[PDB]
Amino acid sequence: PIAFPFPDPPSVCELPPELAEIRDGQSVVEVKFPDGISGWMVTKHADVRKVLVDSRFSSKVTETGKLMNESLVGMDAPEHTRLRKLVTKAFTARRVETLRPRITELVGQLLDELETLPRPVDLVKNFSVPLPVRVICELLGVPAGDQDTFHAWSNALLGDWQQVVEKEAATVSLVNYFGELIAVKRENPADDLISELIAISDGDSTLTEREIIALSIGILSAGHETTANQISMFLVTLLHNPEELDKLRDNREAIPKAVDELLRFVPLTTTGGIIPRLTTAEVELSGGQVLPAGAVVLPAVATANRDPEVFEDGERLNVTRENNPHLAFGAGIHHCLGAQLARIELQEALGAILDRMPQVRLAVPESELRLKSASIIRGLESLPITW
Ligand code: HEM
Ligand SMILES: [K+]
Ligand SMILES: [K+]
Repeated sequence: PIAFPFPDPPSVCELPPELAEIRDGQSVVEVKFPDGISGWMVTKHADVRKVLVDSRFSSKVTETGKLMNESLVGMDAPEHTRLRKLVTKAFTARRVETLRPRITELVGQLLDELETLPRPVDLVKNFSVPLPVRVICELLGVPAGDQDTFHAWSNALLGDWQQVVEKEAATVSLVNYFGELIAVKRENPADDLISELIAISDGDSTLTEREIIALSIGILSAGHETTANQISMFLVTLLHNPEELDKLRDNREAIPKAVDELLRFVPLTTTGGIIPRLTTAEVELSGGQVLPAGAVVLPAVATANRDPEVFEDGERLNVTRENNPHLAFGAGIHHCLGAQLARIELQEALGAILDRMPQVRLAVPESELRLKSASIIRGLESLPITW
């Protein structure tokens, strides 16, 4: 077995070279984690998708611990089926699409603030970290008067492992905050997700208040650090590929395809941020490998998203790519609930940056940039820019 996680490459713009070497040779390999558990990794686009779509792979694994047990992402059917069907009574494509104008305003506000800071200015702290929380607040219905405090909580959640106590205490505050917000929204409902969910809960469905709380925090948690890290990594990738970036410069029509190309090419982790699945029966894969029952299986999204069988010239960035069946939002029943909302946030963020800061560049050499050591997601410590 080879050791997983692989070494981090010198450059934030490279993936571990062992991924492509596996994908393109042995394909499915055994790995060994640092705690000595042994697993399997699959790398081809067909195997990764199978691992996410097939019924034989299970996701089932303090306030923090309870919430993890209550989150969609750790559930299997039938519990997962029920909860998702309850949440999507309110979390709809219509709700998300109709938020686009407010997302655009929130992006503009943050850029209005950014452009008055001393320069060069860190994009991470001053834009990428706060934007996904603003958007989540707007979706959920957290009022602006609660937002400074809500940011402080959210940001405490992103700590290290070195701060288990900070994070647990932030989680506790968020849990009591959302209980109070439910009573305010029951009395004065508004156009937001919590108001609708409460109305569903108060009607005849079995949706509970606690489930509303667990949904709210699960959305925060799924959608803050992911989106945050991707905004900054996307900008770096684009800058590293100036002929791709030029195709976008006065051409906001091209932004949606570019975002999907960036999602494909700039991964959250080796597995797209997806926790290894557990097989519940043996499973035959596209190449004839049969994964055994009871096995921990890593779906290598990052490399499947460059599989030369599905993506032409897949190890390079092409922001014009039309044919892009990427797995960055997963597939099957756990397919990212926020997939459309995330696309909208990244589209609006990137289109505005390029519109407003068309000469944006890095204020340090790209070799000086580095991924945070102590993060579960691939993300920059800082991103010093000027324009
Ligand atoms: C670039 C931003 C994002 C990426 C790349 C991302 C990716 C993913 C992936 C790969 C999964 C599947 C996990 C699995 O199969 O185990 C997932 C699940 C989830 N996503 Fe996202 N996501 C992002 C943003 C968001 C946002 C903004 C929200 C806000 C709603 C969100 C809400 C969730 C939820 C609730 C789940 C669990 C769905 C379920 O288990 O049924 N995500 N996401
Ligand atoms: K790795
Ligand atoms: K959830």
